[PDB]
Amino acid sequence: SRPASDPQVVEAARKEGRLIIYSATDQSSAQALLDDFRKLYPFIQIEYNDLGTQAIYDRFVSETAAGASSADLLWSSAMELQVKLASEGYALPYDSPEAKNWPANARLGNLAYSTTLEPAVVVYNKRFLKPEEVPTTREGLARLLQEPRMRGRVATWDPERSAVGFTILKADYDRFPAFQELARAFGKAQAALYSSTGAAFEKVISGEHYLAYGFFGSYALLRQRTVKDLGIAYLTDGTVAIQRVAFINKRAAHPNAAKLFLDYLLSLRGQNLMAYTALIFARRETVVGEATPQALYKAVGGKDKVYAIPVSTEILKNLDPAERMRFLTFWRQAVR
Ligand SMILES: O=S([O-])[O-]
Ligand SMILES: [Mn+2]
Repeated sequence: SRPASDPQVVEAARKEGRLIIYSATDQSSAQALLDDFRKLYPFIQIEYNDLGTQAIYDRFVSETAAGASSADLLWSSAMELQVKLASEGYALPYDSPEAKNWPANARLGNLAYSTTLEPAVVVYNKRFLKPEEVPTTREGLARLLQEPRMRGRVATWDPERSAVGFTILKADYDRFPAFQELARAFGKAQAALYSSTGAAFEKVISGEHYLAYGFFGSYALLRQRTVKDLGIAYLTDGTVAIQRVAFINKRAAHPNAAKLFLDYLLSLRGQNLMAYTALIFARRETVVGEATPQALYKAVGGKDKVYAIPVSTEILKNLDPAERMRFLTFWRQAVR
């Protein structure tokens, strides 16, 4: 039940009566959260803007620079872009009463918050690869992708075009040495490179591709409901998890509505609704559903096989020229 937002915030939110969100989260994934927020707080008109991760950063920066009305709350899997904004004066400092036991590495102090722990998984078409054929390690996937029969049948992110594709593949490269071998295997298999989870899943579902690497498990579980032939394989040699980052615009027209929504996302109710109905992999460990930390940990063989990218300024290294250059120079030569 009800998030522990202050009564004064709730009244103030009622005077605002509107809530502008910029979000990367596919609205079809996010809808159950909007619907459930509407029941808590029927008096808040929501404008959900489903936008690419890069478009959110560019939109917010230019709107802000012009004095324009922008969003009240920004929610996105592009973790570098969000931590940059939130560490540079775009964030309203708010100490959420629902985050008192958030680890220090899932919050930028009072400036920004992790709302999810979403694994980068393998999705495959069971009509072309049965489960016993899909390896669960970067080594195994590399050997599979040496098969001629797999040439043209693999998708992954374009880290040059998707800002969250950059987040995932950069974290894969920093933490798993076997990633390099796997990247070159993508070059051998003429891997096709995608700027959205949806584009890659359709191609996999159609059979144009047999296997997609590094897309959100959240989206793949939702799609599985409707597509029997869509398979999910979790990596047992190490799993990158993103934490979808939430902050309030310092210059929100409706800061208290943004506070309620943030508090909702962090609450036992939002996290449970995430795990059970939105099928978004929740941040809280005491959640019930398919999309949970406990179902991820079981799948990969323990919490210690998950590298959770922290909501920290440390990850801005990923935007420093020399760090950006080494990754993308590696990636372009590997993938060919
Ligand atoms: O591959 S399905 O069984 O998650
Ligand atoms: Mn999306």
